[PDB]
Amino acid sequence: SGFRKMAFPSGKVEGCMVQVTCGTTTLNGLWLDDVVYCPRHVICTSEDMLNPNYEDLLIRKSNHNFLVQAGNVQLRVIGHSMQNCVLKLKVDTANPKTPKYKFVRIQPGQTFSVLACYNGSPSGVYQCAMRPNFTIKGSFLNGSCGSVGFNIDYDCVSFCYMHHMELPTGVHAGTDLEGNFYGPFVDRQTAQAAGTDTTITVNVLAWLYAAVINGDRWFLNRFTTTLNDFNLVAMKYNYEPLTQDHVDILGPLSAQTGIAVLDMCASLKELLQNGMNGRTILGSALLEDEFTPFDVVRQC
Amino acid sequence: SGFRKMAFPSGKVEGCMVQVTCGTTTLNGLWLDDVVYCPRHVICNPNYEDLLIRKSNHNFLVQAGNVQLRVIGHSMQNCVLKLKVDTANPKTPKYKFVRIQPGQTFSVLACYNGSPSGVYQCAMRPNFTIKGSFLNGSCGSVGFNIDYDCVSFCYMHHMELPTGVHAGTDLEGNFYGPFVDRQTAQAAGTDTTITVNVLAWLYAAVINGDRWFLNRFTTTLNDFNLVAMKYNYEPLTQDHVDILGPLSAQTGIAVLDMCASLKELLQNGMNGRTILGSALLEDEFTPFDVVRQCSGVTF
Ligand SMILES: CO[C@@]1(C(=O)Nc2cncc3ccc(NS(C)(=O)=O)cc23)CCOc2ccc(Cl)cc21
Ligand SMILES: CO[C@@]1(C(=O)Nc2cncc3ccc(NS(C)(=O)=O)cc23)CCOc2ccc(Cl)cc21
Ligand SMILES: [Cl-]
Ligand SMILES: [Cl-]
Repeated sequence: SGFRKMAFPSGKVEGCMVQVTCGTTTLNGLWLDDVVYCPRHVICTSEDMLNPNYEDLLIRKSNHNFLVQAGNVQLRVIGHSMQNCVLKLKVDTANPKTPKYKFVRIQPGQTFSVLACYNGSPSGVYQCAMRPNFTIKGSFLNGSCGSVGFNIDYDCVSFCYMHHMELPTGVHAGTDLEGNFYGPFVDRQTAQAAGTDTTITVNVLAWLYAAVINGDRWFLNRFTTTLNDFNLVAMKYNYEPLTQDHVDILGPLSAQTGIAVLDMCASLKELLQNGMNGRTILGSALLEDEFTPFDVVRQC
Repeated sequence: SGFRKMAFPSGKVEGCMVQVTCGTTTLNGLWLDDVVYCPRHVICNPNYEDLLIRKSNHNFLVQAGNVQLRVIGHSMQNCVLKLKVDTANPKTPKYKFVRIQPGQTFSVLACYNGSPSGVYQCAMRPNFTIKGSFLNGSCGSVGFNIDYDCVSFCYMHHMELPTGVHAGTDLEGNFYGPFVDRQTAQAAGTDTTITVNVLAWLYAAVINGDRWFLNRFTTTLNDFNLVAMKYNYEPLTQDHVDILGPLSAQTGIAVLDMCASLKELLQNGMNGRTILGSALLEDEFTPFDVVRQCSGVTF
């Protein structure tokens, strides 16, 4: 029993964290086999950030301009290339601690663990979700760039995020491990802002099914709803549209609890209308949207 | 910016998790040097000295990854079983066994069959239970803090209470709380809110730019404790006020000035507003957790 925001064990990722320095800029890198992956803005100064020409800044660099430190050991850079917004530094030593891994690009609503690091040293691990507006509500101070997001299934680490920047509202933006940003963001200090964020509906429903599995049914009602009527109501509360794919994905949780997806939708409609009336659901006074259907099945 | 419930990196502890099987019971063990520590109920009104004397070393099967460790000795220390093995753990980190106080926080590496599945942050409640996330097979999972390169082990999971909360021991086998390792009618006592932690979380909210709850008022320690007692909040001591000193100096909000803000939140609610994305007052971040997360301390 119990339901917590749970992160994956971070050990396999801790053994990949290195410090990357170029000039006066120091950030984190991910060392897998003989390559160190890091944000390409490590080659920029503060002035360069307004309109940097990364190809022009990179051509002026040689291998020995990049200092890579793994623990108390200096790695030698023997090659470098840029792939989108990621810099790939070829080193002379393969990481003996390289886990079994994949690079995966995730969709909004998906969750992952973040290993926050400073100077190539891990400081903490937390769980979060890719928001519908493609930002993440993380906890990152200056120097955390290059910290990574991941999931672990079986013995395989799936890297899905690399941290690049903090937006003016305090939220964070980054890329997949191929250096493609999530969202309409650029690694430029131009006027950028997070779009209006919405609640991840399929995740709130999964969390309501987790509450039922743990013995809480106070919020259920005798009503049902059509998918279209549910969406017309939910959009009025800034909730993401619920698609047929979402209904299909909730199938297993519906079968385990005996409550139809559209009946759980009717319960959500009523919670949005009434609030909690001094009550909590799984120890929370707000409707939680950072647990996916997959996370609920895994933890419960 | 940002404030998350953050756990310590679990790598140093992952390298110590093993599977312990005795008869039909399988749980988790902690392998440090040549000893495996696990709950003594793995041998199970039990008489543990009588149940243990009937066991031989080969009755305990210890699995570290895909390798069987051979048990060469066994002894009991309070509610923990210590299994001497032939191989010292080459991944043994620098460590200490520490007993924590209610209100203190720690990371839990939840394990099943000696395999870590997740890491989360929690606090030892004033009633000595922990609000964890544990299923059958999680016994022997451990709680810890990391300071510098040293792992301080503070908790080992033993059981779940009827309200869904959890009970366990320190690594010397002494239970936290009035609990026993037997199937008997046991219940969590009435819990209270950890006041010093709620104040630390209010200082974290101010540091991150949330100030709507601040007011022009201050209070005295005695008046605040009369209010705290009414709302099932733990008494705030002079030690708590001293511990909040650094956060008070950084934000310019005196501890009894923040107590006056907390009194207003307790008497009037939040009025549709939130603090760090929460509609409840959070008490599972200590003053040290707030300082550590708002400064980026590494391990
Ligand atoms: C070079 O990193 C930038 C950045 O967003 N860094 C950060 C990432 N995470 C957390 C942070 C917390 C605080 C902070 N403060 S400050 C005064 O801006 O240095 C910066 C952070 C600095 C600001 O401009 C940009 C513009 C684009 C890009 Cl892709 C990166 C950055
Ligand atoms: C032997 O383990 C006991 C136990 O509390 N285990 C658990 C620990 N954590 C999480 C759990 C979640 C669910 C669960 N379900 S069950 C198997 O139907 O009891 C048990 C859990 C269950 C029997 O009563 C006792 C009596 C004393 C002791 Cl110290 C332990 C236990
Ligand atoms: Cl995805
Ligand atoms: Cl409140």
